[PDB]
Amino acid sequence: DTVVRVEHSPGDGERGVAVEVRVQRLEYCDEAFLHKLLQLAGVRLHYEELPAQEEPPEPPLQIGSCSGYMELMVKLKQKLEVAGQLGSLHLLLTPRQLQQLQELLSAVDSLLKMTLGGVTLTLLQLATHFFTEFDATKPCSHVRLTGTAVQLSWELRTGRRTTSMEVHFGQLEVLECLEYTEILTFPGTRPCAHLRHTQILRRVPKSACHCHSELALDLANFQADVELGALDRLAALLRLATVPAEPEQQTVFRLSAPRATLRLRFPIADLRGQAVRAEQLRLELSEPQFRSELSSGPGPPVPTHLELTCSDLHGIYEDPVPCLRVSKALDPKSTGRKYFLPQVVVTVNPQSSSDPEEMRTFQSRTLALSRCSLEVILPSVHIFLPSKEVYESIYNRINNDLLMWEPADLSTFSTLVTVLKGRITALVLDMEHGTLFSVSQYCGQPGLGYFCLEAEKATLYHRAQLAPTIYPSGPHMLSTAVRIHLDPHKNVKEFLVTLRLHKATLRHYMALPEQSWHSQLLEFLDVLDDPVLGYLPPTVITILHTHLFSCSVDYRPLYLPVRVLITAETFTLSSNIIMDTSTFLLRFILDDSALYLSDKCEVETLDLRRDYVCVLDVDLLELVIKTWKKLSQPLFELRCSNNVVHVHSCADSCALLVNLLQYVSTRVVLREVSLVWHHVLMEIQLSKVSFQHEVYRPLSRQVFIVQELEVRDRLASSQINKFLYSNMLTIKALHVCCLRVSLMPLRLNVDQDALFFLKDFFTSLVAGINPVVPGREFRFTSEVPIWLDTFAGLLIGLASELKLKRLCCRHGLLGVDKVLGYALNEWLQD
Amino acid sequence: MTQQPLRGVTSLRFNQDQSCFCCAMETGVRIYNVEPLMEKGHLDHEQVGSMGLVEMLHRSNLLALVGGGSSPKFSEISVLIWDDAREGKDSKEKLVLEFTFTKPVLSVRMRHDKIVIVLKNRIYVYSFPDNPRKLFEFDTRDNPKGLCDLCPSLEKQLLVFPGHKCGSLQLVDLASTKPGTSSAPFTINAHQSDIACVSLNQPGTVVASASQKGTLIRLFDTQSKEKLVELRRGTDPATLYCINFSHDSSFLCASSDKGTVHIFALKDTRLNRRSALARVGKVGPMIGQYVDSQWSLASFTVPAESACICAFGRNTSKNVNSVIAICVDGTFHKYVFTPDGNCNREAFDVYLDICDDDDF
Repeated sequence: DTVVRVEHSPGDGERGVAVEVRVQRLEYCDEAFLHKLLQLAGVRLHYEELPAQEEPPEPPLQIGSCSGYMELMVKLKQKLEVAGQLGSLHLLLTPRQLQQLQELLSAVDSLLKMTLGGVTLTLLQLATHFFTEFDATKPCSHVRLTGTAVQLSWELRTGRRTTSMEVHFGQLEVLECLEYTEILTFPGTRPCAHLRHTQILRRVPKSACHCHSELALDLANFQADVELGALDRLAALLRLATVPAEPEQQTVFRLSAPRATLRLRFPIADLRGQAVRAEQLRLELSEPQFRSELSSGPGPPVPTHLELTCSDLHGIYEDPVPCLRVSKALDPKSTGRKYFLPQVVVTVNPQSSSDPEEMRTFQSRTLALSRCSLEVILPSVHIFLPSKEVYESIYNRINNDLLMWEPADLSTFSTLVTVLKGRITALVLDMEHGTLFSVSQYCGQPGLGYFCLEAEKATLYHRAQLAPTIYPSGPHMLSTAVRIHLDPHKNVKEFLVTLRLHKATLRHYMALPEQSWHSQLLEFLDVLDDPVLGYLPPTVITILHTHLFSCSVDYRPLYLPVRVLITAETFTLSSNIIMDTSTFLLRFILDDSALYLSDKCEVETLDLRRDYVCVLDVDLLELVIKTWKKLSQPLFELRCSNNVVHVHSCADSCALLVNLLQYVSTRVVLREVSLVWHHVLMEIQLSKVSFQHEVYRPLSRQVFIVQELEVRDRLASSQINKFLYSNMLTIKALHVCCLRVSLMPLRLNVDQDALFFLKDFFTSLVAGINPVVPGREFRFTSEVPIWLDTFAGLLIGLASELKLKRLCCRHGLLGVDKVLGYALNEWLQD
Repeated sequence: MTQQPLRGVTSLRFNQDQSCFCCAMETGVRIYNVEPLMEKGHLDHEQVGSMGLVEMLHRSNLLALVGGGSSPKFSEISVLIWDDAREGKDSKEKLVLEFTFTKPVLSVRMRHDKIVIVLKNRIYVYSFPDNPRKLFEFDTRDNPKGLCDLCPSLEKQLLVFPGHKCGSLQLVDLASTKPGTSSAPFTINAHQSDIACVSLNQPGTVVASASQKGTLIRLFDTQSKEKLVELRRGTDPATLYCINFSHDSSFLCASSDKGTVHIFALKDTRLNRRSALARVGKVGPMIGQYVDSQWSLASFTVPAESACICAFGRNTSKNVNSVIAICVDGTFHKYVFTPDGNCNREAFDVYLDICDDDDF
């Protein structure tokens, strides 16, 4: 006989649920291990007892009929362990507050249990009827905790019920609303899916329902989370109940394993193809990781962390193929035995809450303000799959799909990178101690940010083969601490690039043409391709303030240079004006450069000092060019307003320099030509030689216009004594073909050492400079009543005494016939 | 009202022997041979700017230049010496000397050994060309036309200018004057009104002068100071522009604002016309000065609105003499005249339209 001897009984009927242990649609055939074989099928959490006065007009849909036989009914009163044929029921009503409070009130011993089949719970916050049917066996809105072969051991240590539960299987949680866009966890075997301590809801652990649920699931096997549409669709469903559509606990969620297959996809949600960010990103078979720490209340007053660790995880990222394929970090650092590893940290702060030192502190302050985040510490990863492209793929993905991923959480965020060794695979990575930075909306105002970069590298290494191996020589290298203060209203790209290449050698011109430089400018050149949403590409405009401090250049290759050494100190290309335009003001304010020449023109050159004797040093050269491609309308007005050019030399030195130069449109300089101290010492000056070539005179006036051409000295004499060719000595004032002279009171005072000592200097020149080829009407006057004291022999013998030629329209010269025109007629005086 | 210079001509001067003339202009300087009429060279606006005065030293390469007109490169208070024979690529190399003053230069006069600079109330005399030093300085009455003449003779160093008394001349022998001493200028009471023109003959034996009335030209012996002759240009007042002697002192020419050049015989004064009243013998005590006046032998007409300088040409034959007039309107006029008083145009040209024949 089917003795029905059970019904609703006295119990703590919760606000949201009615405590009524009903055995419905079951033949309760009851026929200190006291067993009464029964059928408790039909226990129903119809619930809805609080709303609308029990909501009698609309009973809740969540209800269970035939929810497990539980026939065995093992053990009796005394650790009341029960071996059952019923797994559990599902309170489809809110599993955050109402169900938690009901459970806490009901619990208010160390009983165990052993269920059969792991009911498919569907707590959403007739699906709960499906959960009850699965208890009989035991697109979206399909949250399911169904261990097919339930190994649940309900520890249920009620002694404030400090409960516990260890299982050997796992659920499959498509967590979605109340396109396969939710997680698809498939942990299944005990280590393979070691589900542990799922719920507490007890005031003993925490003091929602004071869980303190340390669900520190420690599995060690595949447990593949095959698909994960978003991280954010995870914070909302955890803080709020749920706000998706068709489209005082401290949850410490720990997870450590050697192997757990996984997929990570970014969060790009409408509320706050697929998501743009990091297309096809997989941390495949990496360490389990993805350990979280959350809270029931929205807008967590305490911050939310999300850590990660991996030794050499083979995470195929953005896969074609990974841009970085292994953490590959064998980087011992400390005095003790250490093995550095990677990590991807996240630190979210509630919305509306409350350069070694400049770049660090600025982005530390930017990290103290969080509306999103991202962080990496890669010791020696530097990795890239054999199929990878830093030049192209990294640009196409990790720069476009980087910040346009709906950055907001409860868009002031931060970003850091840190590498002790780097490899830019395809090529001179040279990377040691480098970083990358990014900010958005500094201090809250859009348009303010701090982009930075640091490293310490070897300057120039070539590619396909062999490295150039430059930099054989406490600011760091490539300290590209650019500044951006763009305006959304203007909607234009502004850059304040405070570049600093300290003591580098930034040359890439390997072959005779700029071949490896061509490679560098075909790889590196890409101006922030930004087709992402919310950024229609702003028109590019650049304003550089670069500082190539101490960027020595001594290996500039050509057909046959001779170990050429040019030791610049400061190359301050402070282009305060926009470069990408017709006009470009470029104040090259250099500081005391120099030059040194090697042994012999044929490429091989050795000497005692490769930092050899000085040849042509400059005190300062403020070449403030304003190229119009001083109000000079003419195109390319290279007004190199140079300050001065000191030159020191010996006959061999300048001869070798001339061999080096031989073998290897207004231009108004007003530039002092030489305070030349030029073994011999013989001062020569040429002050304010305004060689404004092509200034006008109609075609290349090219006026020497030499304001002073005093040949200070020659021969062995270094002291100034007035030799000649305010003064305005336009010796070469030209046209299209003319010449002149300044009529100085005394021009040729030749009585010092040997007037033919410069002749033997010319002989030593032709001995050094092996090839010496040059061995309207002009009116090429000498135009000076010469106060004199072989022409040199007669000058020496005589040492007023001569007269000016006044060769009006003589045209005796023809570029090679100057001597012929000088030989016209005869003259002598005194 | 400064009359705008007709065709840009600011001043005209014959050289010391009347064989060349120089033309200062708004466009620079031009130099002409008189017979045949031919340009001998110019200085353009790019070399010298607009010019107020030019004086040539004889037939040499030496020019004295004073800036003036609408666009001068040089000051009106500076006399610049240009040497055209100097070879130089820059025009500045041909500028060999500068004399700077505290007031505008109104005239320059040169001879082989001296340069004379005339200001409104002062005349300076320097040695020239070699190592120029100030020899003399003379105070004058108001001399707003820079009136001065300097004897070109090697034998006589006579300077003449308006004296302190109205219508008087001061004459100074610069050879008899010790440098830095005032040899007292001797005074001739030539006229009763201000002097308008003054000229010396080539030997410096005779001085001619006219006043602002311009009816009479008076000649004086420079040694005795006696009045040699009184010539009558006309009944009516006229502004004289130029008076000059013939090379042999046989004749005198005079140009005026009447558009007429008058020619007088000085050696044979019987060739000069006399008033018909001089034939109606001495009827009464009051007509005496009109009866003794000598009228021009000959005269010819030039454009009346054009100021002109006049000089004698080279004697072409034993009895035919020529007179040239150079007018500020750019016109050249040559007339031949005979002792019977015939006067006929021999040539007429526009000397400003003479280009350098760069064709030969």
